[PDB]
Amino acid sequence: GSLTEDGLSYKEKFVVRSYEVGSNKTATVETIANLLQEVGCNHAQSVGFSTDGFATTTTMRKLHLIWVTARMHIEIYKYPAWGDVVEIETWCQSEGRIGTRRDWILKDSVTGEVTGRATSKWVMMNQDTRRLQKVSDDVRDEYLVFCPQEPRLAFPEENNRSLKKIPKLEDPAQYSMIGLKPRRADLDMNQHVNNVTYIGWVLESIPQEIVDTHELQVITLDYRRECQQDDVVDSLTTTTSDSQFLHLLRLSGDGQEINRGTTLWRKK
Amino acid sequence: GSLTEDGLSYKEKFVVRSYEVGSNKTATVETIANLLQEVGCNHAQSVGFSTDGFATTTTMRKLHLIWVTARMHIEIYKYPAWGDVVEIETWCQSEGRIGTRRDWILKDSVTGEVTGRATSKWVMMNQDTRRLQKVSDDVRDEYLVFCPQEPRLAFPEENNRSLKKIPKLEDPAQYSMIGLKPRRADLDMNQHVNNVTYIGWVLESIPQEIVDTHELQVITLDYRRECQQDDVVDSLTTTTSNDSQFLHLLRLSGDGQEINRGTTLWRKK
Ligand SMILES: Nc1ccc2oc(=O)ccc2c1
Ligand SMILES: Nc1ccc2oc(=O)ccc2c1
Repeated sequence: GSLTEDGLSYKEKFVVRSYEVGSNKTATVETIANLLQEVGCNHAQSVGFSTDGFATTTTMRKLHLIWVTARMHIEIYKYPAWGDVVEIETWCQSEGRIGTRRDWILKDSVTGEVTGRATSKWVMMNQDTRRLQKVSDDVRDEYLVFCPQEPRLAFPEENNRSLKKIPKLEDPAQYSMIGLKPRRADLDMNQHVNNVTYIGWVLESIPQEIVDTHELQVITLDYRRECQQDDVVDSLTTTTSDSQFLHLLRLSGDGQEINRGTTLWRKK
Repeated sequence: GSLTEDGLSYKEKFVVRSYEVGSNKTATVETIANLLQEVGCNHAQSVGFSTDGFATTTTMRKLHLIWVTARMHIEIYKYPAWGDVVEIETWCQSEGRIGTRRDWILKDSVTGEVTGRATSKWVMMNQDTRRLQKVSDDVRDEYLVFCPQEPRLAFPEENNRSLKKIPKLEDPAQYSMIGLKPRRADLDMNQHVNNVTYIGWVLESIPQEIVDTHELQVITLDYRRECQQDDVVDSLTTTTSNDSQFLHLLRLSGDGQEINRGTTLWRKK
């Protein structure tokens, strides 16, 4: 991979692996989400930020501040097959005092056609107290020279799906998968649950018949609180409709919300 | 990746990814085991066998026969760090009528040093009845031209760890992790649990204090029966031992049917 000519975005190619594909012989959405994290990490490394997934500055490090994902939105038009080469381009852009955004564009390396798009919203948090805070002018000014100055959005369209508010699923859920728990493979280098694991957990409560007859086109996931290494999660889903679903992940005991989301599926 | 000059082995390089590393900033043993499967699959593709992980011939496909893993043995001297390039070489060799063997050697691409090695034993099974059978002379003769004709072993030493018999853990286990179940990410393209998931499940019952103070050097795992997509597994471990050694058992949560047994060897950091 490498920074592009202008130094304001990063590109990397990946060859889809045998164990990365699902029943359609194409990459799963969790494989795509892991590749988006990998290219984001390589971009932060190339310009001197931390490589732990938080992309912090030296000033954020003294204040014990990190960036944490608030929302992930992914739209896939075509999943790459085993052995195919996919090129992913990524960039960031600050969003005032609210937080920051990392966007991605996925292309088929042979045709050059856009096969998918993603956008993520991040907020600043103290790593110890877990308290959110608005971004200071000093921190935002430090990142400006690593981002495009004019707006550059993976989802430019008006009233597009990526910014829609997600409601809270009401009990009883139509479908559920209970007692989900992370294993060591679900943890990152800092022993926290990888953000992609929550996408897997949301998808566990979609009935197998939908997975067998449809393809996932869009997923929007809000992150509210972490699942700790010793927590247990219930995944709930209700049809709201293409087939569309509303999702909720909550801690198995007390029912504390950890994530909410929506998915849109196209019949094969 | 590519077949080597003589066409009897396959090599492929991999750059270690951010999400593939553990608490030491080096690749986990499950990441290494997934790379071993990937290079095995690319080798089978390059010479015309199936690419579903079973590496079958046309004759095997007619008889509804597949190769299934009976044992996996991995020894790691150094785990590659994030961003490092590791080169893996793999080859197969038939083992008479018993089954076949796939071996691997892992090297650091910059130094050329051997950083690990692995060997796996496979048996032939009818896909539908799940009945094992000996390998016919016709099938073994079909694979001979794709293997070295003189012995080539990743573990040549006498009485080496890779061929040792593993005993059955007796209750009560010293440690356990109960109620493990696969999710869709644990399944392969044919909706079966990926062999690497069982390595993860064995390791779940090792106490966190061992993982925090030791490095896994050797793992030997026997595969007896599959975990189905709707099954639930219990992982049991007992210390048998500077090095720490453990005996492992995976069994179905309800009736206690054995699915795997294994041993691990760990060295203090
Ligand atoms: N606001 C902001 C935050 C994190 C960033 O990390 C990068 O790797 C490049 C740009 C960037 C911008
Ligand atoms: N006996 C045996 C079985 C499977 C094999 O698959 C390969 O990809 C190359 C050689 C080989 C040999």
